[PDB]
Amino acid sequence: PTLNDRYLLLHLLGRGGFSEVYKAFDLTEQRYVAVKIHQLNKNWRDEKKENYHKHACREYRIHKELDHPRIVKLYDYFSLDTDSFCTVLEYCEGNDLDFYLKQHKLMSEKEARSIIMQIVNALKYLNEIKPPIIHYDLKPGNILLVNGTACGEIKITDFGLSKIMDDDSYNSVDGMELTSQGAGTYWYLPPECFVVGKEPPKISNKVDVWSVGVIFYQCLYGRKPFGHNQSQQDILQENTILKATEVQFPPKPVVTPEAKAFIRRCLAYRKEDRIDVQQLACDPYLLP
Ligand SMILES: Nc1ncnc2c1ncn2[C@@H]1O[C@H](COP(=O)(O)OP(=O)(O)OP(O)(O)=S)[C@@H](O)[C@H]1O
Repeated sequence: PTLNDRYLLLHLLGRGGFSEVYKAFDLTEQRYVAVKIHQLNKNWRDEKKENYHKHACREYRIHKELDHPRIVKLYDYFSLDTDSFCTVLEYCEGNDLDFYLKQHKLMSEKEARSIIMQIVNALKYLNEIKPPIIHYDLKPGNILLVNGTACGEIKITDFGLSKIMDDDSYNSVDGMELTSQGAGTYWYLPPECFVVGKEPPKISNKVDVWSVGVIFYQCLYGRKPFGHNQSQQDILQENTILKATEVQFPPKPVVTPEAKAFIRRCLAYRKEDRIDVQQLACDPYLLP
């Protein structure tokens, strides 16, 4: 059942919110790929059609140019009718870290560290690239365990909320104005992102550092460090992330105090006290 004159569709892999993902065989390259067929809507008409389209096309143009083994590769885009289009991706086996933590609750430190070093290498690449990127949505749902194991390989994905640190937007003194305040998953976002006032927050790649701290903590203890049993609307109501001034560690399971010291470096409340991605990428804890 072939698409774009190459793209022979084999079977379903999964469903997104408004998409279906098929395993396909790329007849020209002669490799297996994932075709994600985006299907909207017939009754959103006009306004919500085009800003869903440009959100998708924006993500596509960021993600297309990324070439690194710890980031899922994006091969192609093409439209079908007016109300649907496809993106074509590197075919990845296994499930994601969110699913893994549902089955197995937590993991070992050696395993949790194995994942974090890999994530950090992706972040180092995103901060070496042609205008640097903040991957604003780092979370277990966007970390694929491609070998089906925690000790094995991982890759990151989903640049829908990702901010571009170009010269118009960003400088190293101030950082960049937060574009779309309220977006993203609040457990993995830092305190500065929740301040509401006259002017929007100023952010940098230090929001990804906070995410890494939270994700690592979650892998070790099987619980999130802030707002564990709280919805998104609860987090905002209670300002639980603005109160996240000191991170506590349950006595079980045992983690090294070097691991705990690493988490405190990543989860520094005040962004000026927090290490940036460059400094995270040469953190002593992560040295082989
Ligand atoms: N590169 C890939 N390789 C294999 N399977 C994939 C790949 N990308 C997506 N899938 C499958 O598609 C399912 C959901 O697609 P995702 O795009 O990850 O979800 P989503 O972000 O909610 O989708 P939206 O809402 O349309 S952006 C996953 O559970 C996978 O099984």
